[PDB]
Amino acid sequence: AKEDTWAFGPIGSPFPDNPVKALGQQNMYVALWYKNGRPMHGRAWNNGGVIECSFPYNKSELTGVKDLGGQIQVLQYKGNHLSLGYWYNWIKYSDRFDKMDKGAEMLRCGDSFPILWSERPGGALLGYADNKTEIARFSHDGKVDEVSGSALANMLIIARELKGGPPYCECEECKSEPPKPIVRVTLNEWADFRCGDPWPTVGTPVRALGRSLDTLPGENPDQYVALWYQSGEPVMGRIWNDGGKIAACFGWGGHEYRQKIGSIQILYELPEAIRGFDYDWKPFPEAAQFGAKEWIPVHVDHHKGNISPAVLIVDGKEILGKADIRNERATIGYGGTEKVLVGPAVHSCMVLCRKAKPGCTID
Ligand SMILES: [Zn+2]
Repeated sequence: AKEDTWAFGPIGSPFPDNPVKALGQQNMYVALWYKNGRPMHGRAWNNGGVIECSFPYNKSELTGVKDLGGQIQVLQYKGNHLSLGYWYNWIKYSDRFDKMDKGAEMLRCGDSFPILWSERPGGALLGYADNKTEIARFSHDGKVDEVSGSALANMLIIARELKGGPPYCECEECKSEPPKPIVRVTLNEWADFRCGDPWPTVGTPVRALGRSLDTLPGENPDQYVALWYQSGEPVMGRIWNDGGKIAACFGWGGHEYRQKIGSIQILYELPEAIRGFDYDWKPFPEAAQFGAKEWIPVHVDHHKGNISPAVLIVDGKEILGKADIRNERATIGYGGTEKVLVGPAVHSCMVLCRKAKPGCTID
């Protein structure tokens, strides 16, 4: 087995290839920093296409290049278990002994290991636990939490699994193995890429309306769903394949963003056999009936409004951008600005929704 890769993470620049997310979290990645040779884990996130991060130290939250220096590291998982000898599995902290006895190795750097407080009211936080003191620390809001004892039991830590592949692996060895019962996937699959990277080969991006658009002047007819962040706010927008390279456009804060976009997340449609839901684009009034829990808009949640992918009709043309269904607003980046629709004007939007398969439950 290769050792873990902690990839180079210059603060204020885009993420490295294949960063490892905190399980289940939209914009939270496993991160590592050192002070005087001593490792500690923390968290990184995307803001405006680049790395921001937070670590607990000296009972303070350190976030700056001035607190931290110019670079941290972000856990990377590039390749698969055939070339690496391991895959990462998130387990309950209380299960670590059983897991180690079955042959798993716990991810660690010195005495520090990542720990995810998944069920924390108001949102998960990723922090670190100290092997010697068994205290977990989490940095946020300029403060540090410290938690120990039984409150750790259901928090999640990373195990390296040294045998086989992960549950949905499609490498030739896993493909040839005798099938095992799976839970179908109920989380939307989002892949990390930087704008200007080569077009994705590892999955199937989700195309506006499932077809070429009759779109606006200067836009590519084949537009696909992507997520970016501005000031901690989720922004859905569009990517297209520009000469083999990812190109993107987002609208937010009254502006259009078409360059220096950096790190984005691309939505993938999983293989039908492993997914617990199907996608389709639905008229806004149908999409708004999410309460029935039949077709539910794809959404990333934020306190200012939850944001969904949406094709708008502008000047009689179709164009991929974003909508807040509950607040009846929808926008695109276009023409050097953010074009905004509200109220009844959003009812013509087509919203990306998903519907749970029988036996499955989604939100
Ligand atoms: Zn495999």
